[PDB]
Amino acid sequence: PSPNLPPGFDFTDPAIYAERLPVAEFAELRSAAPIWWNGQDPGKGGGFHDGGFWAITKLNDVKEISRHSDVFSSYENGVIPRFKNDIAREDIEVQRFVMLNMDAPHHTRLRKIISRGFTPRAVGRLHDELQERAQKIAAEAAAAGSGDFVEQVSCELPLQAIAGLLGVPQEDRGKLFHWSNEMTGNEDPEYAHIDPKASSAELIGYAMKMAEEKAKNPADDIVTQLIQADIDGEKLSDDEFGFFVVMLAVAGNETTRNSITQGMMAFAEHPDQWELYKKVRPETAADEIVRWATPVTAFQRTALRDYELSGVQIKKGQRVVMFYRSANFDEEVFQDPFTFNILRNPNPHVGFGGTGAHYCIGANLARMTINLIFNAVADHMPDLKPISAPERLRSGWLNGIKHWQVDYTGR
Ligand code: HEM
Ligand SMILES: COc1ccc(-c2ccncc2)cc1
Ligand SMILES: [Cl-]
Ligand SMILES: [Cl-]
Ligand SMILES: [Cl-]
Ligand SMILES: [Cl-]
Ligand SMILES: [Cl-]
Repeated sequence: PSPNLPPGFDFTDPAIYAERLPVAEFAELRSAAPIWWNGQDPGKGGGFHDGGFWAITKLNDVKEISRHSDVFSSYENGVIPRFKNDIAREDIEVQRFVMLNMDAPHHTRLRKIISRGFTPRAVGRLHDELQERAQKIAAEAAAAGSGDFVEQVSCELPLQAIAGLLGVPQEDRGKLFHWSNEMTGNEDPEYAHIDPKASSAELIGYAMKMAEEKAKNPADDIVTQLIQADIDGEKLSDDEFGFFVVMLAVAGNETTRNSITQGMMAFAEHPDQWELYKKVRPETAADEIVRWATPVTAFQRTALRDYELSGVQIKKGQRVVMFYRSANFDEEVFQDPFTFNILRNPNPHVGFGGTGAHYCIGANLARMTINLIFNAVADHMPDLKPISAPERLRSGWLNGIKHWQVDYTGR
């Protein structure tokens, strides 16, 4: 039988996510139609005009699609499954200039080069400065007494991690943070005036100036490694560095922010886990927070050929949308998925995507950011208590929290 969903329900409808996560609806698909055609009416496809997509709700199917990038393309339609309904096709395709929306072999070459920026050593070199910054963030928020946890706790450390990785001098971090904040959320009325196109252009201009400067004066950052030729002359051109910086400014910011906000929401809802976190400070917490938060609800692929997936014939040209928010609560993979368990180990969540060519290169930087900020929160505001309900972001594919009023002193 067909799944018990309202007629015309669209799992990428931003109007849903402005209010809630459609948890019951995803669970109904997993039970009754784990691969399900999500029809979309004319003009209501969020920028795609193909009649709908296949909703992918099971973790094993998300992994299969993610591993078979030879069939399931990121380039063909990009990986973001929802824009404003009137977005020009050319503005979707301009996103093919970042690694996330490339197929092999172009993706292979870029990822090999960019690897230089995300070596364990390079990320580990940011540990002590990010730890110092996390403690300062939490101390300053606790001193304010109460306020918006998103803005006073969750927001700054992911941005400082971007700045430290790129070696952005302190006097430039204000403008870098502004550009990065202008990239996300434009379907929400609170951000109706942001201009991601103009921000991206300014960022490219800034980043190409930086590439030209750092080739003269190599510095203790990843930039020197990215633009230095190897034995075979491989390196980012200045404009490719520009597109990488756009990608980093975009990717490195609000998904980690939202994991922090939603991790602390989870702790407010599960006091025994908060008590246990404060005592043991287990770094397994970061992965359970990312599973619980699933900051990217969904990314899509496009089939380059007919492909049979778990008994369903996907046709060439059709989109498949990987609902990480569903897969991360898959009863066949997780023991008690709706239990928040900061000791869950192993934790094979797909919050950073399915394993494969496009697996999040920032995963360990994200986990570090999360572990450092929650240690600082436990140190400086162990007794925080929510004051009022979170305000969610209107987005068809990002799970965002715009605002959350909290009493840091708990009294
Ligand atoms: C909790 C935070 C984060 C989440 C939930 C997350 C989520 C994801 C997901 C789901 C993908 C899969 C892309 C796909 O398969 O289509 C991805 C890829 C990517 N992430 Fe993240 N990410 C996070 C943090 C970061 C950070 C901090 C950075 C960099 C500073 C970053 C940079 C990237 C890049 C560049 C890719 C593309 C990799 C490629 O295409 O080869 N991400 N991320
Ligand atoms: C607003 O647009 C985007 C927002 C976030 C991402 C992202 C990709 C990979 N990892 C983390 C975040 C990409 C685009
Ligand atoms: Cl769509
Ligand atoms: Cl094309
Ligand atoms: Cl848009
Ligand atoms: Cl097949
Ligand atoms: Cl488990």
